[PDB]
Amino acid sequence: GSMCPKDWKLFGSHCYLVPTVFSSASWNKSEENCSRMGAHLVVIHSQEEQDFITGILDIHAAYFIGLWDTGHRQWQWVDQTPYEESVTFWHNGEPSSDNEKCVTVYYRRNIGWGWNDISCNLKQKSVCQMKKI
Amino acid sequence: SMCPKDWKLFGSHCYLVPTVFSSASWNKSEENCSRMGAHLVVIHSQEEQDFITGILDIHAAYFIGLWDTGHRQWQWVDQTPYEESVTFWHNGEPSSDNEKCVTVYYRRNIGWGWNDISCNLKQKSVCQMKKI
Ligand SMILES: O=P([O-])([O-])O[C@@H]1[C@H](O[C@H]2O[C@H](CO)[C@@H](O)[C@H](O)[C@@H]2O)[C@H](O)[C@@H](O)[C@H](O)[C@H]1O[C@H]1O[C@H](CO)[C@@H](O)[C@H](O)[C@@H]1O
Ligand SMILES: O=P([O-])([O-])O[C@H]1[C@H](O)[C@@H](O)[C@H](O)[C@@H](O)[C@H]1O[C@H]1O[C@H](CO)[C@@H](O)[C@H](O)[C@@H]1O
Ligand SMILES: [Ca+2]
Ligand SMILES: [Ca+2]
Repeated sequence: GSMCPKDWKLFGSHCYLVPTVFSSASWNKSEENCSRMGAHLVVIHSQEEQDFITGILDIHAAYFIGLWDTGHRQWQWVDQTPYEESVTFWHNGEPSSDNEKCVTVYYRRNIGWGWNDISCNLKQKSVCQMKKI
Repeated sequence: SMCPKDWKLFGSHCYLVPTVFSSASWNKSEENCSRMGAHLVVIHSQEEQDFITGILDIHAAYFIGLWDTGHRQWQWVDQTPYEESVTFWHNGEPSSDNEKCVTVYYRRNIGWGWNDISCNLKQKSVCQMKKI
């Protein structure tokens, strides 16, 4: 049958969903909602994944991704796969603050999509991924 | 056939050195295997180590499905248990806390063994899947 659950979007080996009804939540609560679906906050390893994920988002909203600071700019993916500084999509001037331990993706007008470090406790939208069948 | 076209049978698994896909990072290599319904090789025996290395070029290094999730906390990409007593590290390996991804390569007059290297370095790779 289908490689993805109903209403999930296929790209590469993964299935993606923006949980629309789940209202804005903290990074921990967003990861927990992904987890309830057998998924994780998105783990963005490539330009192709950054482009696909941002293609299914609303340019007017900011979305938590599965990247967090375990120390002092020691970025870790929620699935613990390697973080590669050379393949990142930080907005200009980001990351900005050792007090901002979670990461969102949002659209800057006349620039495009990029990552921003933010307070883990701020409520944001999110995007989930899982392996396909 | 137990295995897809161009894949090689050993035990309950099919193995492939990807060709259309040139040298790549550990993450890109793992995604390339996953797109084929496969994963980077997970090595649970001497026989698997020998079969996998048997189908490689002694002049190249190949990513395997082993990486450090923290501080010498080695994990297989299929979540099967890491057993330090059934490993094939080269002498002096794993060498460095900043080398988080594992390659298998040939040392002249020694043979094949594992080396921790930087995850960002481009290497060849080997994929594994269950047979049909
Ligand atoms: O504009 P707000 O109030 O949302 O946030 C303030 C600005 O930072 C934001 O924008 C920059 C990009 O210009 C990002 O790097 C940053 O992550 C924020 O999204 C100001 O530029 C910044 O100097 C200021 O500190 C920041 O305040 C917010 O963040 C603080 C730390 O999380 C909170 O204590 C504060 O209440 C507020 O939420
Ligand atoms: O430039 P290289 O020789 O290919 O790699 C070196 C590496 O950058 C440096 O940090 C090491 O001190 C040096 O020995 C080289 O390391 C390679 O070889 C050792 C084994 O001899 C491996 O353990 C390393 O993972 C590198 O492959
Ligand atoms: Ca910031
Ligand atoms: Ca090494």
